[PDB]
Amino acid sequence: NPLFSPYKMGKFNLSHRVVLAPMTRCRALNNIPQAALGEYYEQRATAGGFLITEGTMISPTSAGFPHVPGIFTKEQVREWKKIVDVVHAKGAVIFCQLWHVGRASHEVYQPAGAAPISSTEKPISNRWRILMPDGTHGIYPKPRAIGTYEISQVVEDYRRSALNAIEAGFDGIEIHGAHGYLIDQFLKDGINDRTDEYGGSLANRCKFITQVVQAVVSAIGADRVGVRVSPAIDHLDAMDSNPLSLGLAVVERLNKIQLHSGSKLAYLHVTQPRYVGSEEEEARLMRTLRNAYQGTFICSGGYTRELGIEAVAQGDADLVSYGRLFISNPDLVMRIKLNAPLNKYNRKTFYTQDPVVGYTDYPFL
Ligand SMILES: NC(=O)C1=CN([C@@H]2O[C@H](COP(=O)(O)OP(=O)(O)OC[C@H]3O[C@@H](n4cnc5c(N)ncnc54)[C@H](OP(=O)(O)O)[C@@H]3O)[C@@H](O)[C@H]2O)CCC1
Ligand SMILES: NC(=O)C1=CN([C@@H]2O[C@H](COP(=O)(O)OP(=O)(O)OC[C@H]3O[C@@H](n4cnc5c(N)ncnc54)[C@H](OP(=O)(O)O)[C@@H]3O)[C@@H](O)[C@H]2O)CCC1
Ligand SMILES: Cc1cc2nc3c(=O)[nH]c(=O)nc-3n(C[C@H](O)[C@H](O)[C@H](O)COP(=O)(O)O)c2cc1C
Repeated sequence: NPLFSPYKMGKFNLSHRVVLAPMTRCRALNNIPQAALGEYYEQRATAGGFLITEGTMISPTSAGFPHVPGIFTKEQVREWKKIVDVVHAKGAVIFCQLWHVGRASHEVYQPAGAAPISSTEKPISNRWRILMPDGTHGIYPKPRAIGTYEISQVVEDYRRSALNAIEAGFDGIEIHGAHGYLIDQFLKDGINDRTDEYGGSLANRCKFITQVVQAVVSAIGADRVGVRVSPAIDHLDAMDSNPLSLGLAVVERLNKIQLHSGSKLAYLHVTQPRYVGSEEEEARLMRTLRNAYQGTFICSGGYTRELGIEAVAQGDADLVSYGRLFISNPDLVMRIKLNAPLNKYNRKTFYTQDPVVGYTDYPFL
């Protein structure tokens, strides 16, 4: 089973290639990491396995889900340290995903009920609704378009949060540049209607992600920085007219950062769409991004045991991250190794607040 051949991801000797994908679960009440998160990540940690946390706030304006953890305060750092410690005690590597939602927010999630920020004033359409704190679904509002100075202050929020993650003991951070969130609102030409230096051409649309990655690289070192993108995922009305071209343009900037800095990033992590031909066209897009990128490639999106084995065997990825199956299978790594049955997951408790129910009570083998 090639998922169980070891992989050297920079300094890290991973014993297998099954990665915990970042998953928002909304148990970090009032944005403070809770003891429940420690139990949840501990359950999933394995010796030599790699875990990526749920998206974590970089500032007070960065959230668009309830009870998502932050890492922008020293209080949040103290609580994250306890979780990192239990994960490291099991021999796992753990990165903190840094997440800003941009326009995918609501007055209820913003300080003083202010408008969310974006590259544009265009809102997400009414075909998508936002989960509210009371469990109902609400309307995405019109965001405020930010200027070049405010962009630099958002970049500084990423930098400070990356420093805080390292203070908490994380092995590194992942930049969430996917799924229609802030960075993707600058990348995708279906959203970014700017006429300044952050809009228009591929180079201008890639400016923001380049600036974010450069700032965190210069703060903590390229080896402790991964980057996640999703050029062909259309979530939250975030489409590009040419996803393969956009993806390659991002890869070009990442390769250039590495050459200029003198060091490789930890990895490029790409989520692909899954449609139920499209599967071959999408596989060729993924393989082309992998081939173009100078370093470690993590694939994600709809992977199963069989598809993960194929991705590694065929050279299409170095590591394979799993989301939904890892929600319901704390021992997913072992189940994949043994080709054991998998527990069904309960979508109704993906984003609820109970510290146990639908969170840590899915059974082991
Ligand atoms: N912070 C973030 O970055 C967030 C990322 N998210 C991403 O947003 C997108 C939309 O998420 P979703 O929960 O609204 O939809 P999705 O998980 O893709 O499934 C939509 C329907 O298609 C079903 N589906 C069963 N397999 C498949 C399959 N391979 N492919 C796409 N659909 C499938 C799927 O069945 P499940 O209940 O999950 O079994 C579901 O009923 C996804 O790409 C998701 O990964 C969630 C929100 C937080
Ligand atoms: N061990 C598992 O089953 C796992 C499922 N997983 C996912 O967990 C989620 C929860 O499962 P669910 O029962 O709540 O939803 P679903 O799998 O879509 O099936 C709903 C009902 O339709 C039934 N069903 C099933 N396949 C059919 C069919 N081809 N035609 C018609 N009816 C069908 C199915 O019967 P089974 O329990 O599978 O025997 C079930 O009663 C699903 O998204 C599932 O994809 C994770 C992987 C392992
Ligand atoms: C409940 C849930 C929450 C998620 N939260 C995040 C998130 O915080 N950050 C992110 O980059 N992706 C997030 N994702 C996307 C997953 O990381 C991953 O790409 C997707 O689940 C992989 O597909 P799979 O579920 O078929 O393995 C989330 C997915 C789900 C289902």
